[PDB]
Amino acid sequence: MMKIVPPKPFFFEAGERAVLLLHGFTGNSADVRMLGRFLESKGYTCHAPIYKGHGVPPEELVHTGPDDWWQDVMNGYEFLKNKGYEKIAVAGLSLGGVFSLKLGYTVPIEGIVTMCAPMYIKSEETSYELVLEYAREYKKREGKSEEQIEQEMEKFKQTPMKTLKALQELKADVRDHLDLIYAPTFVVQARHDEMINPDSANIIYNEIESPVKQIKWYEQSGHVITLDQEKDQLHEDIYAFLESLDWLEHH
Repeated sequence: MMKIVPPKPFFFEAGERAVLLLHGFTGNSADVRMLGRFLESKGYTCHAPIYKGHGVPPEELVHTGPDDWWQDVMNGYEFLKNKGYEKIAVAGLSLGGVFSLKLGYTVPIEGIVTMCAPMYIKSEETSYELVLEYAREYKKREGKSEEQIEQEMEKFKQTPMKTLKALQELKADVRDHLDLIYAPTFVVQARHDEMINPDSANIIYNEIESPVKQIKWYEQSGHVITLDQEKDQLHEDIYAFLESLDWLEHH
């Protein structure tokens, strides 16, 4: 057995334009680091928080939920503010996508990128499976026997996972609020998404009130689009998106 080293946030100082980067459920800042590195090379400052309960034992994760994770997201926004960045765009993977939309109708936001954010029901069973997968993998890495993983997996299944329905509640609430969003928005969806109902992206695209909005479909990617094989195209598209936004204080 072995302690597992938890993941850290990152802050890539470059220029006067700022982007908050938000990761997926059970993931961490690694989900968005390559995009961070790319945007930094184009002169964009980048902060990526970690949600509470993430990158730690699965028993610790199910003591957390979106009220906690929302607090890390808001803390990330405030972090860039306090370092002096006035205009902040936001870009999120999946769950990070949902928090980016939520940020859209809560605080001043230059632009939103939502990557494969769920809005329907496939999310509910695959979030459960994802949690089991993280758990087995974390248990393995810490070097536990198969029989001890099987024991601790059965116990994990039979103990409260209320975070899974809190997630569904977040999803519904953000969705019920989509028509409050006016900020320019880029919807990004993987065609062959086995984690969410991908029509979710039509939902987001259609129901926001943003005058400026775009949707792109990615035909060769799975759910985790930032780490899949079309990511370099995604880098470009997100960059072009940010370059098309305002970023200037008007008289």
